[PDB]
Amino acid sequence: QCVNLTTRTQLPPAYTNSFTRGVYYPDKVFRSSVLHSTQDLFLPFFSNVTWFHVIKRFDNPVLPFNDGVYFASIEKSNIIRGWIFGTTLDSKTQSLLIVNNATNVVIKVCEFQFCNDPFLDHKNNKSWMESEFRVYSSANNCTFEYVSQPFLMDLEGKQGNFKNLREFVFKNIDGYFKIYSKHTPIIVREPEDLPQGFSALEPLVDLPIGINITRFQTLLASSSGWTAGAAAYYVGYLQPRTFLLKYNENGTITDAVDCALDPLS
Amino acid sequence: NFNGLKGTGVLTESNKKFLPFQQFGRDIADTTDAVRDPQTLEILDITPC
Amino acid sequence: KVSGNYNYLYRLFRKSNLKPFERDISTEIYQAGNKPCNGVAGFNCYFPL
Ligand SMILES: *[C@@H]1O[C@H](CO)[C@@H](O[C@@H]2O[C@H](CO)[C@@H](O)[C@H](O)[C@H]2NC(C)=O)[C@H](O)[C@H]1NC(C)=O
Ligand SMILES: *[C@@H]1O[C@H](CO)[C@@H](O)[C@H](O)[C@H]1NC(C)=O
Ligand SMILES: *[C@@H]1O[C@H](CO)[C@@H](O)[C@H](O)[C@H]1NC(C)=O
Ligand SMILES: *[C@@H]1O[C@H](CO)[C@@H](O)[C@H](O)[C@H]1NC(C)=O
Repeated sequence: QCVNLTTRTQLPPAYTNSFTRGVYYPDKVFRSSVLHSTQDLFLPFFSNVTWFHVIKRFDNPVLPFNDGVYFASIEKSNIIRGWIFGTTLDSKTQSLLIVNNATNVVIKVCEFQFCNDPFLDHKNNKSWMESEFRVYSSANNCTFEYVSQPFLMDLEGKQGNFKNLREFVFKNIDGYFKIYSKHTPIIVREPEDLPQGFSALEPLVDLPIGINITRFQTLLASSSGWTAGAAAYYVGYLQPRTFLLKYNENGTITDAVDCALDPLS
Repeated sequence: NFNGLKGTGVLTESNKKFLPFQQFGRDIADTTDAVRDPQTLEILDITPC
Repeated sequence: KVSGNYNYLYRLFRKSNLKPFERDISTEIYQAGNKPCNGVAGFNCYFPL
């Protein structure tokens, strides 16, 4: 069972110049102190990535999917519970759903049991207790199941001074759905458009299911009452380019530079 | 003969650190010289004659 | 079978060439012209299955 939102006061989507995030390991091999050049799907430097800020008011519209999604979230509260991807149409078509709340990471691919809304009630007035665990009602036929160990999702956190910054990248290539993850532990800086630096994206999981995806929406949690918190996340797209990467003595990616971005590049 | 890798040389113990997803090791010549034994999980270093 | 077999099903009514490793299970009604139609067969109303 699920209950709709209504009275949607959608904030204007902000824009942020993504500095250096998005570089990942192209393949599961090892190199050592050698430069490399690779043509690959990427997010370029200095692109106006879309910033969504969530403060009674919920703002999570459905967004079209095109050539992977680079998603980032700086939070502590553990409101995110998964992602809805595909071409759902009240789940009479094929889609996939993700649940990674507390017990395990489960990925289902089905002509789903469906709700009319992402959340459930949503919540009662003061606390954020979870009830009505079924987020899905009735299906025709299902295709694929996957259950694995839960990821590092600390439950509940202070408003402001967020440390849980997690960057995921979603890639689709001919039925290969590759998800790469990287979480950084602490950021003492207050949430702004500031964070820039060096990072690497270790690979996480690959799914050979072979479906069609055209749009996606997030998953965040019978009364209407809540003391508002703070949530900040970013969504951006990708296109094929070629990158020059510098390795190190240990065997990790230190710096990457675009080739078609600038004449100096 | 490592999973179809048919080669010849001397095998030493490699002190470098790989990753759980990592399985091989290359060089400028793009030929394999650092490998991982499937049964026992240390790292071997390959050097030609 | 000795009297014929009819259990297995298919469809040869698709609009365009699907990309490799694409799954289609839905039974959207096949159309041959710009006239919208559904359900019973006829002109631009042929069932795909
Ligand atoms: C796979 O997904 C694409 C979207 O990425 C869909 O494209 C549709 O193609 C038909 C072909 O005439 C159009 O009529 C639809 O309008 C398209 N959809 C949208 C949302 O615009 C479609 O679901 C799939 N395409 C193929 C070729 O299999
Ligand atoms: C939510 O909206 C859908 C739209 O059709 C409706 O069917 C459903 O009953 C609504 N649920 C609630 C709890 O209002
Ligand atoms: C830069 O951000 C503005 C803000 O609305 C947007 O209109 C524009 O498309 C963005 N440009 C690029 C290249 O992302
Ligand atoms: C909030 O209300 C729901 C019913 O809508 C109830 O199930 C839940 O126990 C209530 N929680 C609190 C903390 O009052």
